[PDB]
Amino acid sequence: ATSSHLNWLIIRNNNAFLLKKRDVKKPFSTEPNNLASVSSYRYSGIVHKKTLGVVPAADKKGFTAVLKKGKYAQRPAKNTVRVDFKAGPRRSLKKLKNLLIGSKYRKDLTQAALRRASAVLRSQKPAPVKGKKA
Amino acid sequence: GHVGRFVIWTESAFARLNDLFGTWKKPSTLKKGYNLPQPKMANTDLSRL
Amino acid sequence: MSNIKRKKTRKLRGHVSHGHGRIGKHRKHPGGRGNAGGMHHHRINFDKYHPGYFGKVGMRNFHLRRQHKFRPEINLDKLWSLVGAEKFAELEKEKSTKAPVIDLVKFGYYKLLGRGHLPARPVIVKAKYFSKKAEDKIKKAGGVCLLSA
Amino acid sequence: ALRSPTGKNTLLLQGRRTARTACKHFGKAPGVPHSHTRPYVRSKGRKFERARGRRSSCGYKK
Amino acid sequence: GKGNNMIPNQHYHKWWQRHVKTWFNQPARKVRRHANRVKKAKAVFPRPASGALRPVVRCPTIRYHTKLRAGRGFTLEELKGAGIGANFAKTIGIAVDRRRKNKSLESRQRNIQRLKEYRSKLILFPINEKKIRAGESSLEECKLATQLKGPVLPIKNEQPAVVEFREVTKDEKKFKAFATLRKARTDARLVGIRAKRAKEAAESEDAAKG
Amino acid sequence: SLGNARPLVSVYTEKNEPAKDKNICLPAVFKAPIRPDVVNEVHQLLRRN
RNA sequence: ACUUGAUCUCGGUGUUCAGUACACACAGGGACAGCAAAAGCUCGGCCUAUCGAUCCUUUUGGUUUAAAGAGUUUUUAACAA
RNA sequence: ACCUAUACAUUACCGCUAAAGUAGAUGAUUUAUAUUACUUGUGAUAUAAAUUUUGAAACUUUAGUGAGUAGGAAGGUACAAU
RNA sequence: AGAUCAAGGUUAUGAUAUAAAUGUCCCAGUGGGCCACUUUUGGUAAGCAGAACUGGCGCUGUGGGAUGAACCAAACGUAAU
RNA sequence: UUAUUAUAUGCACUUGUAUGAUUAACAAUGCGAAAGAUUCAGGAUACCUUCGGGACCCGUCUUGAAACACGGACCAAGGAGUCUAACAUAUGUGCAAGUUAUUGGGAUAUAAACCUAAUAGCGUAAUUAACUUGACUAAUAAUGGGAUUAGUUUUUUAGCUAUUUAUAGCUAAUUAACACAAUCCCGGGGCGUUCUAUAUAGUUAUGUAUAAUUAUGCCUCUAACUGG
RNA sequence: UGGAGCGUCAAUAUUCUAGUAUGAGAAAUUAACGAUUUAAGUCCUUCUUAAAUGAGGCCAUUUACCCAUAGAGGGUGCCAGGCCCGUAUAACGUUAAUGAUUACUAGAUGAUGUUUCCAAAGAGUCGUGUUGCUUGAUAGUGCAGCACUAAGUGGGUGGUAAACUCCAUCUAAAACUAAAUAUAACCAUGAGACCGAUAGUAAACAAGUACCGUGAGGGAAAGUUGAAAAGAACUCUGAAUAGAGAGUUAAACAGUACGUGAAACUGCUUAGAGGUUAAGCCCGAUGAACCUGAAUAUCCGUUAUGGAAAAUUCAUCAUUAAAAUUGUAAUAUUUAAAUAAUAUUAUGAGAAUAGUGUGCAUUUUUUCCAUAUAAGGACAUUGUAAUCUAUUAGCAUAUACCAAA
Repeated sequence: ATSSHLNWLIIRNNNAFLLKKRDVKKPFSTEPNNLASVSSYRYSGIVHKKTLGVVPAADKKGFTAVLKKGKYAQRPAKNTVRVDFKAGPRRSLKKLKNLLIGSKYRKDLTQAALRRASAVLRSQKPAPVKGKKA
Repeated sequence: GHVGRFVIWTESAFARLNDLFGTWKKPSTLKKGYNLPQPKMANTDLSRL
Repeated sequence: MSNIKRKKTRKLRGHVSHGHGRIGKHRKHPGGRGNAGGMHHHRINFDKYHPGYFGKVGMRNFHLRRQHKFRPEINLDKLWSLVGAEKFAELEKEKSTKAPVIDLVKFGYYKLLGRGHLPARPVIVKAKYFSKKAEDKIKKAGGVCLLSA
Repeated sequence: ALRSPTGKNTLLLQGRRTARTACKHFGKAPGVPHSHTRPYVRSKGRKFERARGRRSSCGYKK
Repeated sequence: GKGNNMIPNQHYHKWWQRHVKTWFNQPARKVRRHANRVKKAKAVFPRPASGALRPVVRCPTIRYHTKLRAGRGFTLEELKGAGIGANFAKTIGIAVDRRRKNKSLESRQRNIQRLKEYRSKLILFPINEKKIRAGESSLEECKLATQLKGPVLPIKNEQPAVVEFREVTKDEKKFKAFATLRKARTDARLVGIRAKRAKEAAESEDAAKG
Repeated sequence: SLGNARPLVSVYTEKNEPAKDKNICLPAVFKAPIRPDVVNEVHQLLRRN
């Protein structure tokens, strides 16, 4: 059944993206909608429609393309694809995440979501710094 | 021993499972007496529960 | 064929005796290879735990055929899964169109015993034998038996 | 779970546990007449755990 | 052996890991047969796959007053009472076998209808092709009519369950049918002594004359 | 436990034809239990044959 | 003095100990009695010894079933002391 | 008066045994402020700000507690092929 | 002796419970032991044998009589005082 | 009378007392210096160098081995808890008075799987040596009754929070039901051995009375059934 | 599992059957097998720099260079569908194998019911006794040697012996038949939860050979230079195989133990050291020697204040373009209805992006520069100062108690 916890005990250890590395107790996965890499039961590949992804850029270094959840209008089994719609914030350094915190009204995932953004734009800032030292 | 390959059906095929495992209201057809099996937990939500 | 981390002796190496002792350890048979001597020195663990042994209860039944004692035994308490289950519902209206006919030889059941305690309906029933505690209670219940051909 | 988590007007029925026939192998020391406890048969008939110990004439009654 | 567990009854004395066949050719022993049977049934005709007639009923003892084994007998003395014609039926294919002497009149009848169940749909292919005396048909040739070659050859498939939801309903229910099973079965314990009651009765009055 | 509960799946041709008028139901086997104790196990102890 | 309880029968209980089996004692319930006027006493020596399990042989046994198609009759075969 | 023990006591720490707490986050929560109901003064509203994820096989917290061959179960790692 | 009403204090010695309560596997082992105090046979006797009631040694390191399985302190998670 | 104590401190503020295993202001010492690279602690990683205590050299039978008890020269590779057989128990997984294909064929790509029919295992219903007979008085009963009882229902009581003073929550009591599960006793019943009730009448049918296997009457010689 | 004949009952017959020539069929087809095809890049650039299959790519047709009824493999200077045979459907070809007809040869009329006449049947064997192996077989299973010696409505057989009454079912000692069953052989054939040269058959190879015992027979050891033999010319030295140079190769740190080269031994040089517990270690330091870990936006602030730059969904910004989300309303799939649930349909609010616009850089927005209170450190190792639970040492302010006076 298309049920959220049914997305979880079957993908508790049998995941094919979740590589644990003999040491850190059971963490790591590289799912495209992971965003904080353990498994909450929500930080993961599709939980049925509380999905979140923050993927940079794809066009370096301006944009921060972000999907959202493809909800009730869509089943969301495949769709005439409707699960993602990819809003992209741009044109700010330390303003636009407030637009991003305003973007959302299912408010549990939030603190981790921009926590990628406060370093991933830092991951794609550093060209007018780090430079010459002559 | 893992679930889920990406599976593609056809229309004459897809209208045989109702024969091959009947419905919640009936037994099936192409096997004698193979009823559609049971769940042990019939709502399986937790967040909306 | 085992999942052998579970199997007891893939953590036993290494203990330096492996599981069977360090004084009078695992010598290929101490016991007497088998059942010796049930009368002789294995006395105590053969009475108790196995009385009635060794001997002769007596009737030398020369070449039993297991057909003459076939008699598959059905009980009067079932009797109505024998008939259709919903067919009992129309017998409790009341309509006295019945006693019904219950063959047993066509079923695969032979002698009607009498655990039973049947309903109040009359039944015409056909068996290959009788049982006295049943047949009197059937006869109070308006139905009677008749021996099958 | 949607209806009565309190359990008001709720019945709780648990079946029998001497029910299974494989659970009468306990606990034998036959001298008592509180012995009563189903030895491990090979199979029924005659010359099966029925001469020496059980009945009268072959040594002793249990 | 240490405890209340199981008289060990196992027969591996004869150093019985000597001569054991391993059953590792189960399935190729299915795709020889199923390959040779369709070579043993491509050979004959649109004639079916077994296919003689197999008539016999009623398995022996009190284990079975019900079933009926599939037909190895065919009762020569039935045949003259059913329009045959033995060796003509043999090259028809009857499994005619000359050794069974079937004892019952309705069992005589049981194959008699089963004979006449066949022999009519049997299509009579001509020998001289003037087809004046065959004599059922030749226009029902199998290309025109049947050419079926279907396997199963039914043996009436053992019908009744049922249950017979039948009124009778009795009037003489004051008749204890159980006591028949107790009087007459005790009567079998007396048939020696009753004929010996018959010899002390029918011969006692002859001692009176002297 | 609803009999259909998701009863809209469309059928497409090779150009993926994103709507066609015949809309058959869902045959009530996608409500059946998805259970990884009997697919963990009865897979590999029947793989072995 | 007078009599056979050194009896038939059913199961429990005592000390041997694993709370086994044999054995021996002990209290009953039922019977049949035996002495004594009765109440009673008696299920062997005043109590602690004076003794044995299958297999069979063998009696005593109901007047007993089995011999597998059906008798009759003899034989063995079985249960119980 | 002193003397030394892996013993005794107290602070940390390890594992183990026991006890106990935590899941309506399309919320909860303060911090301010606009207002207000105004019930003096306590509350609801609105704005602004910030904190808020885990194999519930998780997590927090609490006490006690730890020798060991003969031997039994507990999770942990090597070397394999499928 | 049993069932069923009537009356009834605070439940009836101390001190605790590191938790109490039971049915299987008859579960792997083990069925050779040693010593001191008292109590003590056998022997003249012994670091010998033979025991009843404990504690200990085998299973046990340990601080102390230099030493020593038992003697007397104490029964052993890693650490500072 | 004489002593005494706490109660009669709101309003904001304060680096400020105490409280969440109640340790922390200050001062010194130093630039993560383009690359480069000094400073402070630590660090037997596995040596060597320098001293203080410790300390028998490893398996193993045995009460006891450092043994003046046996085996060990050194090293790399190889080596000893496996196979099936049926059972028992614990346990996982389906199913359920049912369960099982796995001997088989056919569907069809290959040692796979799929589909499948009668059986036939095992349970259902027991036995006594066997022939017999066959499991609670009833259209019902559950170790049939009893006490030990969780839980639910319920009697009313106060009671608390919400309180609309309803509606409920939680108390403890109390009333009743069912008494789950689980031990412990009492039953009754299938079966067998023991007497017994039978002094037996009865009973049903052969018989018997008649009509003609066939009809009805009854005595009941005959069977059979009934007594604890 | 039984007769023949007669009459009788019926059908009936230029006939059919089988054999071997025969050519079905203008050789038509089923195959058996070899056979025979290659289907399509060896494409343009890196690495190789010893070699490319790996590396980069290659219009569209929803991003294929190309093929696929061929993507299983093995040869190829490394991992390959298209480099090569192959493998894929299949064609080519030879042999049978399906005989329509023709001929010759061989035979045949029934079954059918009826009763007339004859229904003949296995001879040292059955079987009993009895001995001796042997059996599930027991007063007997069969198989045997010995003695016996059969009957004709009889002989066995019916799992307890013995007669005695019957019953049922079969007819002893004569003889043959393709099948479904067995296969460590021999012959051609594929297959995987097998071994990787102390494994696997005794042997991967000149293993039943070298070899010992006279004999019967016992039987080991030993596989793996690189892509190519390109196997090290010639010079020097010795009497030489050699050994230094010179080479050859990507490698000689791959040169007939010719890949990988350990472990025990140790030959060597540097480093230390020493008449000790005999060597060893273990505990904590120990110079020597290399090493490890070292850092960031305030006291009495994630403060005040001044400089620039870029810009603008943000202003007190307007519109417009959206798609959604949430929350209503409706419809369609429902187990009689609701509900739940998806699917489309619309409203609703606010947010939400893309685009334009007072001033749109006026007191905005976003990045850098500034002083001011302890102040550019904010960190590590350290000395204090006090606090806290344990804890020692060192003085004591006043009591109170008996007696002792």
